Amino acid sequence: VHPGIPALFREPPLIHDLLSTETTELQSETVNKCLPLLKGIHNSQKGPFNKYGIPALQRKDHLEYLYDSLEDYPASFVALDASRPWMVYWALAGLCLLGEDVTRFRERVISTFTAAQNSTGGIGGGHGQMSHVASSYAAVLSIAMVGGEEAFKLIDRKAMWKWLGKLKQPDGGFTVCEGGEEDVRGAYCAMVVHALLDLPLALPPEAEARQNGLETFTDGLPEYLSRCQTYEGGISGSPGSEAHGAYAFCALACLCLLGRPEVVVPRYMNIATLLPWLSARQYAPEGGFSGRTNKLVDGCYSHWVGNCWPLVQAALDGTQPLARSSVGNLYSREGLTRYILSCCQCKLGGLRDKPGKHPDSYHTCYALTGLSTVQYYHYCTDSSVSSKFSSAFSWKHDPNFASDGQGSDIGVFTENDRLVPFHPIFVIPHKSAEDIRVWFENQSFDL
Amino acid sequence: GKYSSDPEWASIKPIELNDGSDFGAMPLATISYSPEYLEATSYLRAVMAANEMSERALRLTGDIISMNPAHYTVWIYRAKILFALGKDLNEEIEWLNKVALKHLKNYQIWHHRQVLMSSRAHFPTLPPREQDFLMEMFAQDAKSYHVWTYRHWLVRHFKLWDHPREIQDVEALLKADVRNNSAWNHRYMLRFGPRDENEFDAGLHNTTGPSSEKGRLPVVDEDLVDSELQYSQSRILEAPENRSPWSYARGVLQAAGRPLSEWKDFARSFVVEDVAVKSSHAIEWLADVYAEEDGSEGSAAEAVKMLTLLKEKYDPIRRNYWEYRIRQITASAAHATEI
Ligand SMILES: Cc1ccccc1S(=O)(=O)N(CCN(Cc1cncn1C)c1ccc(C#N)cc1)CC1CCN(C(=O)OC(C)(C)C)CC1
Ligand SMILES: CC(C)=CCC/C(C)=C/CC/C(C)=C/COP(=O)(O)OP(=O)(O)O
Ligand SMILES: [Zn+2]
Repeated sequence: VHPGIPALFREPPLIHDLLSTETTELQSETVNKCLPLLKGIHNSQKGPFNKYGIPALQRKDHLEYLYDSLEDYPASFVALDASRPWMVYWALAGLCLLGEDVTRFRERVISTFTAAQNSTGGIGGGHGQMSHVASSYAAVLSIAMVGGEEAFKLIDRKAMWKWLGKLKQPDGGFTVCEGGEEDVRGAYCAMVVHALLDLPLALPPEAEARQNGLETFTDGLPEYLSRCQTYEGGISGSPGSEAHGAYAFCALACLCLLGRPEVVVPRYMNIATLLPWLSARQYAPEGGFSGRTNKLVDGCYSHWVGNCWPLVQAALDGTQPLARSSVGNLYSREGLTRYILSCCQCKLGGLRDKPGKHPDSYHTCYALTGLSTVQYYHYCTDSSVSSKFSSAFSWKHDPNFASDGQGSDIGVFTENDRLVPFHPIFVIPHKSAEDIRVWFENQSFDL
Repeated sequence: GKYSSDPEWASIKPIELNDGSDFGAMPLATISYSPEYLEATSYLRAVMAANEMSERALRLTGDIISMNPAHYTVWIYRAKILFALGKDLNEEIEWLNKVALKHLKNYQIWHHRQVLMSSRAHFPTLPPREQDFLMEMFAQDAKSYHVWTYRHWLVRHFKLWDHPREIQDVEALLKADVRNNSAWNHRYMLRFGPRDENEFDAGLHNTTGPSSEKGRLPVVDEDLVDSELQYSQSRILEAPENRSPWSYARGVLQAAGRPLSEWKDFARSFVVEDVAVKSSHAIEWLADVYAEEDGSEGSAAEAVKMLTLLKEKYDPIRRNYWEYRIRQITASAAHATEI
C-alpha cells in the first residue's frame, strides 16, 4: 500500500457504461493486469521503490537484454529478415539511452549495412532486398549513433538522392519503396534521411515527379500532410484513414523539418482539434498512451505519442531566444512514468507493450525513448548547428529534474533513472544528429 | 536442395548470400536461416538480377511467401510478374484471400491486394464478393488498420460512397461493438469525405483554406446532417462514455458549419443534479459550448467549472490540458473585459 501512489493510479475510472462489448472486455482485462503492478504489489517487481512507490529502472537487466538482441537468432525468427536494420537501430538506440558508448560497434555496423546497400541507391533489409525508406532511416540513424568517417563514407549519397527522387509522388507524399505503399511514415523516413545526409533540395533532373510540376523534395509535402488530418483531430497514415499516434508523430516531425514549429504546424494542422485528440491518448489508471480512440495503452507509444508533445508545445510556445513563457507539459509525465516503470519492465530484462506480453527490442527502445522525453525540456531556438532544415537543427535541451511532493506536472522517476536526451525529430542523441549533418554539409556532392 | 536439383531451374545459377561474414567484422542481428530459405532466396536474387518474368519465378515467389510473408521485396516482384505475364488476377485474388486468412496481422498482403485491384483491365467494377471477404476479415479483427485502409481505397476507387453495403457493414460492426472507432471513421468518409475526382484525396474538405476551417463542406445537405446527428445521439444513449460518437458528432457539426450549442440540451441531460455524471464527453462538450459559442457574462465561469470537474474527478489524467483550456478561457474573458 505505498502512500506515495495517488488513488488515480489505484482504481478504475469513476464512470462505467452498463453495455459490454469486445472493446470494454479488453480494456477491463488490461486495467486489471495493470493495477497490481501500478500498486507495486506484484511479485514480479524488483526494487528499490522510490518515494512515489515506483520501482527503479532496471538498467543492468535492460543493458544485457539489448546487447543480447544484437547477436544471432534461430531459423524460427525468419520473419525479421526484412527488418534487420531496425533490429540494429532499436538496440543501439536503447544502449545509447542507457548511457553506453556505442562507438565500438562502428566496424560491425559498417559490415552489416555494406551488403544491404544497393548500387542503384538506398538501403534495404539485407542482401538482395530492394531499397526501402524505413531500412534506410534505420541504417542512417545507426550510422549517426556509432559515428566516424568510415561509417559516414559508407553511404552513396548521390545514388540515395536519385533513388529517393523516384519515391516522390504527384500528390506530394512518398512511397516507402518502388511499387510500395504511400503513407506518412514514408514521408517522415525519407525527409529524415534527406536532412541528415544534406541531400540536394531539388529533385533529380530526371525524376518522374517533375512531369507533375514538382521541383523539390518538399514541394506539395506539407499540403499532403494536411490532407492526412482527420475529423478527430489526429493524423492518419494516408488520407481518409483513422487517426493514429504513430502517424501523428511522423507528420508533426516531418512538418518541423520544413520550418519553425510555430509557423508550419498551425498553418497545415488544425491545432484546435489536434490538441484534445493528443491529450485523449492518455488513460488512467494505466498512465500510458494508446495509439487510437478506444484501443489499448502500449509502451511504444511513450515515444510515438510522447514525442508529439515537445513538437506541439514548441508550436504553441514559439522559438526560444538564447538572449519566454511556456505552455508547459500538457500531458501527465507522472502517468507515463508510472506506466513505463511499474508496468512495462520485464523481470528478466527488456521492456514490453503491456503486462502479459513478452519483451522485445522494439518496445524496449521506444519505452526508454518515452522515458527520456519526460526527463527533459525539449525546445527549439534561434541558433542552429546547420550553416544554412535550419530549425530542425536548432533543438536544445535542459534537464527536467526529479520532483518532490505532489503536483500536476512532476517527475516521479529518480535521478538514478535518468537517460540520455534524444532529439525529438531524429530520435537519436542531439550530438549524433549534429555530427552527421555537419560532416555531410562540408562534403561536396559527388559528380 | 529442391531448386538446385530441379531441371526447371538448371538454366539459372543462384546468387549466394553475402551476409558480411567475409568482408571483415561480424554483422549484427544475424539470423541462422533454414537451408530451404537460404536456397530459395539465393534463386530469387538471381531471377531479380536478370529481371526474369516467368512462371517458375512466380512459383518461387509463392514458395518464399509461404516461408516468410513479411518479405516486402518478394511481394513487389511477384506483382511485376503477374502483370508482365498477363496472369489471371481473379485467381491471384483467390490465392491471396487464403494467405490473408492465415496471416491476419500482415499488412504487405493488403498493399499487394490494392496493386492488383487497381487494374481497371482486370477489375472494371467491384467484384461481387469483395465486400463479403472484407467482412470475413473484420469478423476476426474488427479494427484491423490495414484492412480498413484498403476498404477506404476501395470506396474511392469504385466510387462506393453511396453503396448500401458500405453503410450496412459499418452499422453491422457498430451493432456488434458501438465502440469500434474504425467503423465510425469509415462512416465519416462515406458521409462527409471529399469525393472530387479532380482533387488529391483528403480526410477532410477545405484543406486549401485556413486550418481552423478544415473540414467545412462547400455545399451542405441539411437533411443528411440532421440524420447523422440523430444517429449519433441514438448510439450515445446506448453507452454515453463511448468517445467515438461524440467525436463523430463534432466532426459532423464542423463539416456542416454548425455550432456545438446545437447539442447543449442533449449534453446537459447526462449531467443532472452534487452532480450525477453519465459521460465525461458531455462535460467537455458543455465546456466548449460555454467557452466559445456563448458571449454572455457568466459563461466563462461555467466553462471553467466544467473543466474543473474534468481535472478533479472525471478525466484527471488530462489535468494539464484542462488547465491549459482554463488559462485560455481566463485570458479570453479578461481581454473581453478590457473592452
Ligand atoms: C517488423 C516485424 C517483423 C515480423 C513480425 C512483426 C513485425 S512488426 O509488428 O511490424 N514490429 C514493428 C512494430 N509494429 C507493430 C506494433 C507494436 N506496437 C504497436 N504496433 C503498431 C508495426 C510497425 C510498422 C507497421 C507499418 N506500416 C505496422 C506495425 C513488431 C516488433 C515487436 C514484436 N516483434 C517480436 O517479438 O519478434 C518476433 C515476432 C519475430 C518474435 C517484432 C518487432
Ligand atoms: C518511423 C515509422 C516507421 C513510424 C511507424 C510506427 C508504426 C507503429 C506504425 C503504425 C502502425 C499502425 C497501423 C498501427 C496499427 O497496429 P495495431 O492495431 O496492432 O496497434 P494499435 O492497436 O495500437 O492501433
Ligand atoms: Zn507497441
